[PDB]
This record gives sequence, structure tokens and C-alpha cells, in this order.
Amino acid sequence: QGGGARALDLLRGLPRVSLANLKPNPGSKKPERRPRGRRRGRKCGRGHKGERQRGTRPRLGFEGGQTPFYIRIPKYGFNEGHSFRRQYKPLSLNRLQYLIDLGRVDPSQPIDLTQLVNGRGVTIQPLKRDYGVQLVEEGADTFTAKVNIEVQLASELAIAAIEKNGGVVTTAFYDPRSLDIVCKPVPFFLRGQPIPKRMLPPEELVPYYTDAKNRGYLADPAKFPEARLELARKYGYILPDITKDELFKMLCTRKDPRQIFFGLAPGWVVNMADKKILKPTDENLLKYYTS
Amino acid sequence: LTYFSARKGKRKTVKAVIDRFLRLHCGLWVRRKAGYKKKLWKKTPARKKRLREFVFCNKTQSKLLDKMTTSFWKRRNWYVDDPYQKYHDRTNLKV
Amino acid sequence: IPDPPKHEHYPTPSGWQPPRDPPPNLPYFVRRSRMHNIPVYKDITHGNRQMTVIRKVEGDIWALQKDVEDFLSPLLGKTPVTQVNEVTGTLRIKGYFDQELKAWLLEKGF
Amino acid sequence: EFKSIYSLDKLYPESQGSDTAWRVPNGSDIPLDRLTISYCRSSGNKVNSKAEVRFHLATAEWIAEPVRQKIAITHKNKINRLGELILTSESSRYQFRNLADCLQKIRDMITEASQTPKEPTKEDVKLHRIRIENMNRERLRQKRIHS
Amino acid sequence: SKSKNILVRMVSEAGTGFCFNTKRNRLREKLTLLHYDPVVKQRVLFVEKKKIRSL
RNA sequence: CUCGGAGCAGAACCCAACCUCCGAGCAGUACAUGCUAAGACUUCACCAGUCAAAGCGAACUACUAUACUCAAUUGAUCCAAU
RNA sequence: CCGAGCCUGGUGAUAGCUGGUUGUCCAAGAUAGAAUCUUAGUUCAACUUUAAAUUUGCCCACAGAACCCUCUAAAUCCCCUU
Ligand SMILES: [K+]
Ligand SMILES: [K+]
Ligand SMILES: [K+]
Ligand SMILES: [K+]
Ligand SMILES: [Mg+2]
Ligand SMILES: [Mg+2]
Ligand SMILES: [Mg+2]
Ligand SMILES: [Mg+2]
Ligand SMILES: [Mg+2]
Ligand SMILES: [Mg+2]
Ligand SMILES: [Mg+2]
Ligand SMILES: [Mg+2]
Ligand SMILES: [Mg+2]
Ligand SMILES: [Mg+2]
Repeated sequence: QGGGARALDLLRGLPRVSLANLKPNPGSKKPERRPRGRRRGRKCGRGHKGERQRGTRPRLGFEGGQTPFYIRIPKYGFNEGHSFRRQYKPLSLNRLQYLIDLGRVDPSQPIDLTQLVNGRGVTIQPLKRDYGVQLVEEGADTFTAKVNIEVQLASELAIAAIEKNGGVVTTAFYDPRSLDIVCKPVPFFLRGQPIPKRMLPPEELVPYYTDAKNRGYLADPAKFPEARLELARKYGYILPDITKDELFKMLCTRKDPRQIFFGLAPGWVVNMADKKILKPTDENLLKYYTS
Repeated sequence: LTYFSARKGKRKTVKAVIDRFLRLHCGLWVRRKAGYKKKLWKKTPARKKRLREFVFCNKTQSKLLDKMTTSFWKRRNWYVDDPYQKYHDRTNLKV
Repeated sequence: IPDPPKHEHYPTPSGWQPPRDPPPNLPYFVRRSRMHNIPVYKDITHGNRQMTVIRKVEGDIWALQKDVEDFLSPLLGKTPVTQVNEVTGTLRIKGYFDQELKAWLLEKGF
Repeated sequence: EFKSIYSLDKLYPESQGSDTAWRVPNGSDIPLDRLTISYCRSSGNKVNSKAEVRFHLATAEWIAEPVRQKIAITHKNKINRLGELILTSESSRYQFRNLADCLQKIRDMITEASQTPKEPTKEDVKLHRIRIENMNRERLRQKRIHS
Repeated sequence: SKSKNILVRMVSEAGTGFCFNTKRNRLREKLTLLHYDPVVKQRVLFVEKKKIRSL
């Protein structure tokens, strides 16, 4: 109110702003220190003789000859194989509900890794051995939303909070290559490469995704009901029947395990300049992008 | 230490620190005890008990180990089922 | 950034509440961030100095200092130590009062 | 739509139909509607939250008659003046887990009372001096001279 | 520094694979002790299998 | 040339000399000298070293037993053997 | 100037060693020790400097801190008040 105009009506009487009368904000440019004069000249802060003044100090970690500290400690595999471990950026239910209340993520359509990135909900670093997001249980009590979310990992309590409100949660695997394409599709459509089919999870991760308790995308659909009922009895909530809901057709929607996006089969070449999609007809190519 | 490499022009990491120490995101460094596998037949159970314990390092040590490593080893990681996940953050710490 | 959709009941499950309409007729004004949250942040330097910052302050910023010193003194038992920057329109306070100030600024409808 | 060899229909051909994983089975040990649940902060700063569960024991008809009598003796210290059985739990932050613990205590009460366990379990150390105290309180007891 | 005693390795007879090292006099028969085996959580017989070093 | 006790250094701690004296580089008994864990001392740094309630599990109704006697009675990292 | 020639180059060789290190003004500021092919050096600690946070710091009253033993020492440690 007053302060805004006070700084502009006071500028009307002052001289014109020009390249001469400019200055930096005080406190933003420290004075430079030069080895000149009585105070900073002579020895110039280096001391008297030794290796100190001559600039020949030993390397960092050298303790004068006795076995250094970083060498007399034994070796242990704290970081053995750190570059081959899988990482998952956590997504809390508080964060998800916060993104939904602001319109940055719409619950009317299926929520996947792409929609989260497009809404700045998460930041995936595939080059840093990231394999996706893990749905954590923080904020489960206040969470109130009916969504169809796909997350690479999910805890038993986070699932119950989403299945209590009438939603569906599924766990799917994206390899490092597909994970970079799902997060940033546009930079991939500028490479003129056909959409590749994502690979299956390694041997060690097949049990996780072939199990219904984890809502796996390669699990038997006939075992989900019994598993959905267990959490209801355990955590004391009445399992709702989504078949009656109007959004049921959207909740069931799931992508083929060999699929990357929704409605875009592997093998096609998106042409953004002309807004067209190219499909191969070769009998051999079709069999490669379908198996 | 190599402050400026001859090919990339950037600081290098001392790999003798990575094979012995673990850094928690908070800034703490964890190590083993020197001699937890040497001459256990002449040592007491009490001494052997505190020899196989993972202990912390001090300010002077941790400041050195941070200079001997690059920023890649100070980032926040989200490993799956990490045994040290709860130790990467301090609680009820003042001053 | 999309504008937040209208909701029937406020505050939302996440606790977000839209600004009051019309704006309060006060000497100052604190506008929301581009993400539609209150601009109250926690800052720390030297590992031991805890501060709180109020950004995006328009109008007379010295009246806001008086209102804050009158609202935080009971909680502390003494006048808080603050810093005013007329240039940047920012209020800096010694101590963590993040959640306490966010709610106090919502009652006014900022 | 798109189909691949690894599709669910192909992998599990005996589970066709979209409405195959969302069918609530119709074939119920604890009914929630017959339970009174409360949530309240504990010692609040204490991080954990408290979830109280209470329900009238006698009126409740979803428990076997003999079990109710067997439960009103063992867990008689958890019953109030009105007759309700109270079960608290504050071992977690999330109201979900705290309620799950209370519900599982009920399933454990209905099993102990139905198992009819009469095995000679180990005696507690705190109860060993009361056994001596009671034993020595019986030898001080006397009989009337002329009964 | 005459090596009067030696360090031996006592192996459990329960098949758990648990073993411990003890000190015994050189001029003496192989030991058969009754040590605690943490695997089975009770005392079990042990027997000298092989010598480690000469004390 | 490392380690321990005494004097110098009389009374908390600390204190040197190619100063004055005596010693150590083991042995013996156990075979729960098993596991775990609050709180503390510390040879003036670090490394190393030291004492420990409660608890699990044992033992036990006698053994000043529940961290053996003993002053020092000793050797980091890499590596090798397994 | 042959205990092994000269020239160029690698080469701005290396030097814990000596020497040198360029305007004004103000301010704070003298340091137990350990390890080290280490004592002409270095690293840790200690002292010293700057910024920040917080609450105690210095001086010190009684009471209290060992027998064995030759100087039955000057003193110290601990410590509210002030
Ligand atoms: K000077
Ligand atoms: K000078
Ligand atoms: K000279
Ligand atoms: K030197
Ligand atoms: Mg000089
Ligand atoms: Mg010198
Ligand atoms: Mg900051
Ligand atoms: Mg010390
Ligand atoms: Mg004990
Ligand atoms: Mg030179
Ligand atoms: Mg001065
Ligand atoms: Mg040497
Ligand atoms: Mg020196
Ligand atoms: Mg005092």
C-alpha cells in the first residue's frame, strides 16, 4: 500500500538512473587482499621457512610418517556394490494428496510415473541407479482420495490407505532404459527411434511382482480379491466394491507389461512435427514388437 | 590428493577412504576397530565385544574424510532395505 | 503452474486454504508463492543460528514487524529479535516460528 | 488395444474378464459396526498415537456364550463398571497400525478361551514370593474351639 | 621361549559347525570338553580336531 | 630404541637428563573367559587401551561365585592361508 | 676446472636448505605435549584469530581426598557466598 508508492514517488525527484550512478548492494563484494604494504607484505602470511613458506607441504592425509588414520583402519564392505543397488524415490501420501488438492495431478485419469513428473511431484534420476518410486505410508490417516496409481514399490499400509477409499494400486517394473523414456517422453520422440518394449524384471525381482500381496503387474488376477480382503480385516476397514462405481472402467485400465505408455504400442514412431504416428507392417517387425 | 585432473580438470576421490568408511548424510563417518580380527585368542570377551562395534569419527577426522571424497559420496541415497537408513538423519539435536 | 481447483470445504485434507477475498484492508500485504503456499521459510547458518523469513511483503513492512513482535512476545516472554529489509520486502526473525506464523497469516486471509 | 505374449489373459487364461480381481467374495469374525473406536493423542511431546477400542461383552452375541464367561474372568481387569471391554494401543504413529493391534488382541482372546489350555506353563518370578506369602497365610489360620 | 603349550581348535559334536579355540599343554592327550554351543543353546561335547599354532 | 613398578615428583593429575634402582617378551586354573546393553575412565592428539548396573541365558542354596589369578607378559593396515 | 666431454632437448628438473618477497591506517595476538628413517620438517593436540549460538566462567567457606612411610614442606584438588 504505502511502501510500494513511497519508493516510486521518491524516485521522481531524484536524478535519472544511468550507468554512472549504479553500485552493488553493500555486503556482496568483499575487498580483495593483495600482498602489498606493511600489514600484508613481507612474508605475506606464509610464515618463516620450512615447507610452509616454500609451498612444499606433503599431501592431504600424510601425518608426518606414522601410518595414517585412513590407512590403519581395516577395510569393510560398507559401499561394496553401491553402483548396482536399486534406489526408489519415496512418494508420501501427504505429498500425493497435496498434489491432488492443487490440481497438479488429476485423480480422474490413471496416475503413472509420467503424470507425477509432469506435475513436479517427484524427480527421478535414472543415471543415479534410480528404478522408480516407492509409495510410503506417511500421511495415511489424512489421505482421502480415490486414485489408480502405479508405483514400482509400495508398503502394506500405503496400499490399505488407497484401497480403503475405493482406489487401486499396482506395482510395475521399468528398466533403466524405459524409466528414462517414461519420465521424459518428449526428448525421446526427438530421436526418431521406435518405441521399445520394456524388459521383464530380473530373476530376483520376479517373486515381488508375481505376488498379489504386493499388487504385482505380473500376478494372477484371481488372487487379488482374497488379498484385498486380508488388509480390510487386518486394518479394520470395509472393502468397497469398485465395480459399482462409475470410474470403474478407468481404475481397471492397466498397460501391457511390455508397454511403456498408454495407447502407444512398442514399435511406433511418433512424428511431432506433423502430429502423426507411423506403424510398421512388416511381418517380422510386428512379431519382434509383440514378444 | 588430485585437485585438478589432467583429463577432466576436476577433483578426484581417494578410494582408500571408500573401502574403510561409511558416510551418513548428516555428516557422520562410521568405521571399524583396528584389530577386530587379530589375535582373538589372547583377548578378553569384553575387549572383543567393543572391537566388533561400529563407531563414529570426530570433527577433525570427518572434515578430512570430506576433503578426500567428492560430492557424489555425500548425496542422499534411497537404497532398498538399507540397514543404515534410519541413521542418515539426526533427531532432537541442539546447537 | 495450474490454478488450484475449487473445493466445497476448506481446509483441504492436506491443509491448504485459498486466500481470503477480498484482501484484508491492512497497511501491508503478503502474497502467496507461485505454488500457492504461504511464503514463510526456515533458514539456518553456522549450524546453530535458527531464523525465520517472511518474503513477498508489500506495503508498510514496519507495521508487520509490530504485529509480529506483539504476537510472538507472549510465546517467548520477550520482544523477538527481527530484521527488516525495505528493499527486498522481507522480515527475518531469530528462531523457528514456521508453523506458528503460517497459521497466523491465514487468519488474516493472506 | 495392445496384446503381447506376456499379457495376463495369456499368462493366466483361467482369469479372464476385467471384473475378475475386484469381486468381493461373499463366502466375518469381527464386525466393526458392533465396536466403538476412538483415536486420541497420548502424552502430547510424544510421537505415538493412541487408539482405544471398546464394546459391551455380554450384549455382544457374535462370541460363543462359554467364551464370554471365560473372557470376563481372565481379562476382568480390562472391563469397566458398565461391562465394556476396553483395549488400547499406542505403539505406533499411524492410527491404522494401532487399531490393527487392538483387533488382533481380540482374536487372541477368543483363541485362548477356546483352546482350553491346561498345560503347566512356567511360573513367573514376581509370582514366586506371593506363592510363599499365601502359603504362610494359611498356616496362621485357626479353627473355632467349639464349632 | 620353549613352546610348552599349543593352540588347538575344538569342534562341536552336534554337527552345528560351531568351533572355538583353546589352549592346552603339548604333552597331553586330545581334549574332550563340554562347552556351550549357541546354535542349539545348550552345553555339548567338543573334541580337538587340528592344531592352529605353537604358543 | 617397546612395555611395567619405585625415586627424583613429600599432599588431585601431569613432569625431563647417555639420571638413580628393580623387572617383563610368561605361566597357571577354567571351558557360560556365553550374548547383550545404560553410564563412565583414558598415559596429555589420533590409533589403541580400561571399568561396568540392568537384561537374555546359565550356574546356585557351601565356594568373599554372576566381567578368573596375574604388574608389564606386547604388534596397526595391506596381503597370504581357510 | 674429465672420478668422466660438449651442445640441444626432456626442463620453469628437484631442493624439509639459503636468499628475496613492492601503498596507507587501526585492531586481536608468544603456544602443555604425542607420533614420525623423526627431532633444520611435518600431522594431531594445545595456544592464537574471525563469525555464530547459548549459559555460565574466574575469584572461591565450611565439609571432604591412605596406608606403607625419611625430610611430620611450600602448596594443590574440590568449592557455595562474594
Ligand atoms: K604484525
Ligand atoms: K606483513
Ligand atoms: K643465512
Ligand atoms: K628436515
Ligand atoms: Mg626469509
Ligand atoms: Mg623452521
Ligand atoms: Mg539457508
Ligand atoms: Mg585422552
Ligand atoms: Mg549383571
Ligand atoms: Mg625451485
Ligand atoms: Mg594491539
Ligand atoms: Mg619407520
Ligand atoms: Mg620439533
Ligand atoms: Mg564455583
